[PDB]
Amino acid sequence: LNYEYPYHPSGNPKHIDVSEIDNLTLADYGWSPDAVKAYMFGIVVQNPDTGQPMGDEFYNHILERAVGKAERALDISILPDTQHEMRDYHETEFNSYMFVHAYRKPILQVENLQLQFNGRPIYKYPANWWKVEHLAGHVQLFPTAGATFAPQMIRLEYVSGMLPRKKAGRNKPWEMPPELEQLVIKYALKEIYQVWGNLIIGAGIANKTLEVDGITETIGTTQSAMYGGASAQILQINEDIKELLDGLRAYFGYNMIGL
Amino acid sequence: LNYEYPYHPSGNPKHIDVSEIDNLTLADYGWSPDAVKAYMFGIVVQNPDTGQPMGDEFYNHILERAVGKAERALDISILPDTQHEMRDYHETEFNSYMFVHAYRKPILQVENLQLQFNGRPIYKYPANWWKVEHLAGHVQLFPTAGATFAPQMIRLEYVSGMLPRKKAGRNKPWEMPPELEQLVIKYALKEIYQVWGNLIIGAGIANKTLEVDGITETIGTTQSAMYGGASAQILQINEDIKELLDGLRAYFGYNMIGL
Amino acid sequence: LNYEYPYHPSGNPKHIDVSEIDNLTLADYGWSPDAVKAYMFGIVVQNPDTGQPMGDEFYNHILERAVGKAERALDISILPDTQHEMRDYHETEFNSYMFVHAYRKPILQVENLQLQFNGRPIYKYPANWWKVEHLAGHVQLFPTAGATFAPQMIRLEYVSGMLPRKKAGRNKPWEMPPELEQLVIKYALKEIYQVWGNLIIGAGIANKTLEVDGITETIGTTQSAMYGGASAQILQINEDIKELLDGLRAYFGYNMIGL
Amino acid sequence: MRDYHETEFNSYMFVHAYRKPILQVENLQLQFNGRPIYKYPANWWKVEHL
Amino acid sequence: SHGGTTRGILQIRSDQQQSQHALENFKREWKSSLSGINGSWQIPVVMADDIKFVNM
Amino acid sequence: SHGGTTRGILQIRSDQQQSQHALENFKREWKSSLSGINGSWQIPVVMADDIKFVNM
Repeated sequence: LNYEYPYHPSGNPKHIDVSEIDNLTLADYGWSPDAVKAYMFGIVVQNPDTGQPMGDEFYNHILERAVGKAERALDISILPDTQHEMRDYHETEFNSYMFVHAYRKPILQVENLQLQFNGRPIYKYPANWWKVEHLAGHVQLFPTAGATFAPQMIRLEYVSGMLPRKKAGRNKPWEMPPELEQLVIKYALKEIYQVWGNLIIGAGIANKTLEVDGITETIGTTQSAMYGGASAQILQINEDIKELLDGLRAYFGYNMIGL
Repeated sequence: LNYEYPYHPSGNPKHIDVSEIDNLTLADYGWSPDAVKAYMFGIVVQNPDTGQPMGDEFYNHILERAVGKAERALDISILPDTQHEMRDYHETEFNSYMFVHAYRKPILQVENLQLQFNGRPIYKYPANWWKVEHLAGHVQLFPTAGATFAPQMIRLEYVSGMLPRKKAGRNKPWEMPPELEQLVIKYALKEIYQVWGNLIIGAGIANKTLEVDGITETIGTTQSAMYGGASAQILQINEDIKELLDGLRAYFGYNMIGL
Repeated sequence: LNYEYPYHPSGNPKHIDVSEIDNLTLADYGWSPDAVKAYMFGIVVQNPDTGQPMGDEFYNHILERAVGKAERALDISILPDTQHEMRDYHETEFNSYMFVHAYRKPILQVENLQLQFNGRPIYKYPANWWKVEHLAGHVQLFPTAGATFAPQMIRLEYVSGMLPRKKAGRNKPWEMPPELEQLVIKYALKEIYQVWGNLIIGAGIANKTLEVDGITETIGTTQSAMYGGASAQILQINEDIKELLDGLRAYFGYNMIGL
Repeated sequence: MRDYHETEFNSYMFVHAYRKPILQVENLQLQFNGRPIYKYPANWWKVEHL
Repeated sequence: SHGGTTRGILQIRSDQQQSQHALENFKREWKSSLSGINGSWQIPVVMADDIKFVNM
Repeated sequence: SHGGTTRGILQIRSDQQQSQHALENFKREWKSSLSGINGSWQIPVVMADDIKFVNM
């Protein structure tokens, strides 16, 4: 077999080029202002006095923070990034085929794995030994051939993240689930609805009547001294989020460690 | 007996061609904008300012994400896809007729099964040994003729997914249940109703009156400061979803593992 | 290896220059009056009699106190600062590779570490021995080669804090999570909404009607004898804060000590 | 295709069908790699439909 | 020869059952951390909503 | 050689966890008041909202 050295096709197949990690953008995952507007089809958000519509800058800002919120809500890495870890030796797990759990998951690929001493490589494991489980975040060695722990003996470099899915409705373990995108959308949408709920009427207006020269107009609104103008929609979005998070925290497992 | 080699007609009958898995589309399962419109007979969704009806793009988008939500809601694979798994050796289950549980179910067919070492095939099991249980996701061998576990010894390639049912009202264990289609419909419908419920009246309007020159019009609406305009329908759809998921989580079993 | 002495590239890599800690400002983290105004799109805060808008002084004041509130809400140090600690000797942790937990975390870098007696250095540990875990706040030694406690034997100087993140959507363990910024924003916004909710209407007005010569005007408002004009928004912001704090108290761990 | 289990196989070759009611049984065989090892005479088959 | 010797069932419960993949890599974390003499005195920490063990 | 001999966990609970600094100077009050023969028969008074000890 011949391959680019670290990426042995069984244990550590290459899934991304280290140049592509710079080229991916939020819009490649479908997170775009237009997608939000699509979920607010038939609404436009505009400054009541100035008339100017809200710019896409705020949309992209909200989306970047929604991705951050999603990445902490599930213990996951979404956008590809290079991770460099120094990991502790523990005797129990070192005997267990050099088991290490990565801090960030999924693994797109492992880039380096070494046993070291003051930065000096004591041993570099042949890449044909590396066993990677991508979605779990697990790395092991299966060699072909005075204390129970010690700090930072193991040096591990890898790329964590997800790729955009290549087929409709389907994802590989290194590909983004179709509805984690929708979860990030919902998170953005909830902030955009909080903004919009101020602007349907003049600030703080919850009822109006005008009568002039035999013409009368009267409007009641979804705002009130209790509920903001988008309370209902926010509640619904929160319900949908709850269902989505249940499903995704079933897809990713429970975290565990042995002491 | 004569057959296409891997697809022994008793233990591993062929259910799909590896070319057809590319040719299948959502519309072949009946997930189409027309199906949604059918469930919204007598309603039309249109841009309040532009008058144009909502385009099929949004329908197909919603449907793809509804399928994703369904695929995580039940631990199943809906659309056919090729799965390649590297599975750990565990002594207890290896002694139990080489038992392996696939990560994705149903199995449409098994494509390859090998025991290997650093990518070297140690043994290739004759296809007449392969025993497949399709809906369970179980594979076993019944051979005709220093550690309790080890990583990624077993290489398993198979196709997961469901085929569209071949008869009205009936499905084989590898065929989609008729009402899982309706469940995916309901999931789509819930989003389309959340969008539409903004547009029944002008944005944020919950009451209006206009009186001009002795002519009066007055409209009260199902909107309120608590409930959005489509609350009732969404509640009903949630009930239907609950019943459908109960039935399908009775059809698919409880997950289990031995430690 | 060659390096600026304290900053051994494995155990204590340099992340900031001790001159840069003066150059960083709140605006470098995106905490700016414009960001608040962005979250209050379509609102303007102005003196009802004088017409002048509220000045940026109050915004920056509120932002600094929101940062303080965030830094105590999670047991963290956000803005870089130089920390000088005198730490107690404890036999159990001293035997455990000279384990010490810093009072402030993350560690950006360790600057000095000495064992001393009346200010006399008894030993200066070589910087190649220093093992730092930045997000944990842990420092250890891995030497290359009559009482259980005594006060203030260990002298430790380090910089605690976070750097502004260098990539969209991503943070290193020493970089600020994208939505801790949003948490500080939400706290500021919550104060600005408390201010604004007094000024939407004349003081104490919760309904008005005026009728003159057959012309009638009548306004109901989000103010009431119970709820202030921005009650709803504040409640929503509190919900968002709750979610954010859940996520961040999952990101940072539970505090523990051994007695 | 149904699993052999010793307890139920000893119990007069008891098998529970996955689908019910049974309208009728069409075939019942013990096999090995698709080769019939034994085909039970149809006068032996006892069916409880519901 | 024929019995179930199984001591009991470890019930872990949450809003929905874990997927089989999640459960199998949880089994891998378990055996890699706790099995045999090598794991013999370590205790797992688990943060499920509730955990129960049924003695059979 | 390898085990956890830890008798149990002292759970102290209040509206929010103490900062690390507070907890470490609480450790100093503890060891300076209760450790060894010198502290051997003293009892701490603590006014947390609730205190529990879990035997392991």
